[PDB]
Amino acid sequence: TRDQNGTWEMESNENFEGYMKALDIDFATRKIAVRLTQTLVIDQDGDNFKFKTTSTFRNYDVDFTVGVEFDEYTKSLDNRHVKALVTWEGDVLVCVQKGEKENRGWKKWIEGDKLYLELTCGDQVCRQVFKKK
Amino acid sequence: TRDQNGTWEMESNENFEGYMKALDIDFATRKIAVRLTQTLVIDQDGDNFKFKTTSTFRNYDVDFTVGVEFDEYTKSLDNRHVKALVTWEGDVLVCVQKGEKENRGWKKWIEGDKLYLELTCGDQVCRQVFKKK
Repeated sequence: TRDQNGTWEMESNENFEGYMKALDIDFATRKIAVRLTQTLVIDQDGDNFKFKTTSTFRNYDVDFTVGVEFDEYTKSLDNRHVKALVTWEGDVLVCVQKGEKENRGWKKWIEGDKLYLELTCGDQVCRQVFKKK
Repeated sequence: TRDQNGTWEMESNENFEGYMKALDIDFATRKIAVRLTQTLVIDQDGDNFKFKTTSTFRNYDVDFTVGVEFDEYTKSLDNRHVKALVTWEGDVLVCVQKGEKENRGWKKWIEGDKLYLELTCGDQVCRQVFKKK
């Protein structure tokens, strides 16, 4: 069958490291790329192809209870150990990540249909906005 | 509202570069991480939270017609210019990527409900298998 239409979800990827190395892809890209999974959407009409490709990485779960301090290794990030405490301030979910970094934590809250997340470390603030699906 | 349940799809991400830099994340990780979009699935029961996070990157489209040579800049990979020719060999879709790299190309075919992709460059072969969704 020459009909390759569909959404295709990568189940295995063998020797992507060697292929990328043969293409002179640099070390630090290869270390990340080998952890990705790819989804391939093929829209084919006769001999006309459109290929659409998204690469995905599942991050480490986080489970916690508000008010119960917990140990967190930030493996998706800087891979440091912190002691996280999540509390409510009104409807704002507030987390302090005690550890090497000063003023490290985050705040999470809903407004309308958007979820706001503010990450802080040192004098830096990163503001993320999410839409509900 | 303290109910943060849902699937949440990142719409914006401001100063992730500075936050990651404050965490001493290395240059080449930061260059990739700033191109990601995150999807956050929150399962919340009272004050028990489970956070599940997937990071996604949309790659460059590829549109072609079998038998019609086309120019391809491999921006998702090594960012080289190749002249790609895609032909059928039976039900196997065969692509030669003429350019600097010797023996560069790929083969794509279906078997059952799986799509097989073999990437080649030099003496290296990378074998990918996809499941239909």
